[PDB]
Amino acid sequence: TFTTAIVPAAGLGTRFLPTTKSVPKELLPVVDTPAIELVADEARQAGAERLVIVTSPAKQSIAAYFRPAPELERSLEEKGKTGQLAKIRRAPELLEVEVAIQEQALGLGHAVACAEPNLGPEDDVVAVLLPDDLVLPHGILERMAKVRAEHGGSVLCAFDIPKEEISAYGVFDVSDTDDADVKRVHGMVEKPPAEQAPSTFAAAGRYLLDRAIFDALRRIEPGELQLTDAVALLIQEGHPVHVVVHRGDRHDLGNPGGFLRAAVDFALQDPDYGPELRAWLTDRIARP
Amino acid sequence: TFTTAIVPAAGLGTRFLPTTKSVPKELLPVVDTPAIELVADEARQAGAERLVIVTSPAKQSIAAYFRPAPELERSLEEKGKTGQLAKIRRAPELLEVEVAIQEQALGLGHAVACAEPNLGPEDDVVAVLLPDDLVLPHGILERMAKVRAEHGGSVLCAFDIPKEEISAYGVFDVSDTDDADVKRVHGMVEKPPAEQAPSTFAAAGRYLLDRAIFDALRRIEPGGELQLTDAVALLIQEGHPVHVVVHRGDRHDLGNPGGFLRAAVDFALQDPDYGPELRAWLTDRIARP
Ligand SMILES: [K+]
Ligand SMILES: [K+]
Repeated sequence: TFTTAIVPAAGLGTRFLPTTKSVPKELLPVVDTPAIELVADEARQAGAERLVIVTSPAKQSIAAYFRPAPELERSLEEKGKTGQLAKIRRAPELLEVEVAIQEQALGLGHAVACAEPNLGPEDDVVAVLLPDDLVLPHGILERMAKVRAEHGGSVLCAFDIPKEEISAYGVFDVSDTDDADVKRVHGMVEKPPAEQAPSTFAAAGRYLLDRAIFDALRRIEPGELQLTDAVALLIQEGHPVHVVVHRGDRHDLGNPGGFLRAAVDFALQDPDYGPELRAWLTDRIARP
Repeated sequence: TFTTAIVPAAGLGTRFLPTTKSVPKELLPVVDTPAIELVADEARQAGAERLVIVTSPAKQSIAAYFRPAPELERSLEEKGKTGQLAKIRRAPELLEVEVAIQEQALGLGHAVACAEPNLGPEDDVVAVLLPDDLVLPHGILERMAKVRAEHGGSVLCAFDIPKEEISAYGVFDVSDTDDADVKRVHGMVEKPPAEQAPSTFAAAGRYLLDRAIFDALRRIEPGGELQLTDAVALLIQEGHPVHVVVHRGDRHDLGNPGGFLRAAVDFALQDPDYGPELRAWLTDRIARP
């Protein structure tokens, strides 16, 4: 399977201004843990050995997150904070992390293209994880790998969303396969009204891209490089593209509202917070 | 009244690990805005002209937050994001900001004492705001300034907490004044059990300290930790007036992820961009594990 996962992390996160003026969006805590760690863990569990984070020069603190912190570790160990200590050791031990620095945030297609110098002869396919999407539980990339193994080519991800709730998404035009959760991708429609939606399958931020994507990204017309256009070009030129339908849960960290739903969902499942938080929420929602 | 506010911000925020390995606790967003902004804004609205942030070398980034971002401002203006532009211009425009470097987090008293080099002749009194306490609405420091005007000396802040729920706090030993929300401070008891708590007045993280505190912090015995309560006790013993104002409004505690989330939810429910959707989601969510 794939060994390299790419995380595009170039965008400011304008919905979290003013905080994202100074703090990388991908380091914001979900309860106590940054999304960059959550997606790094997902990638590792799907068998990534390497993570290529694409970011801006201002967001290099992301890199330092994945390096050991000797003094802090020694301090926690001396206080007997074994739980906090394990929690800080987790991210640095997940995988080999590299940062591809992109001077200007010019969109997702450009961010993926800037990862190409970090790839090697073994990278026939790369995983891509968008860090604003949490796809739960872990394992969507493993299902996508099964599809790559059977059909070759590239693999996308979809959420199954009713046509009347889908108009914020890219929506796949598809044909059936022998697996109910796997479709062949014919195209994508951006933000269709319900009556024009070609399917209930909404583009989700997980990919297994064949190396052919980099050539496709070089040959698309800018106007910012759209990854969808590069995928559309591959489909034109006969490259197989399938999509796996995620059936489980998801969170959207793209704006504070979605971010808070994720943090609350996770905090309610944690005994350090859950019971007291549940009691507080019960009363709080009964008043303005 | 006071012109300099001091914000102690030297501690890691060990309860927010692993995030605070890389992100200063005081930059974490409440919905979209960091605590450091919320306390700078409070301080400005109480008439501060200057902010002295006490932090470690590794957390100097807090300072950059208070510098303009011309390129970002331009890009927001060109997209017609006038709301977002206003939101990023706010913190740099609030007041003059300085940082005092405290290589080691030796505590609150140490932090306050490391701010003294940033004071000038006109700083007879300083405000101190702990960024983990949000005291709502704005205005507690103005109430404390009234007390300083009447009695001189130094002024603390308390929440009114039942004795069955107060044992996590420092608790004041007090006497009455002619104002029901103003007490004379005799002393403080650290984390009393309910039956030993001398009052229901729990120490909150707002202060108006007379300059005398620095000398007191120089004369008290170190742990090299410098306990601020020991410096205030020394002043009390030496006849320096110390009163406390009882906050009657709301509060949030950003000291741990649980109280942080309560703050963020409380604020998001009042924000039309998020409130209605969030409230409907919460309604369903709390009805299941
Ligand atoms: K962790
Ligand atoms: K999406």
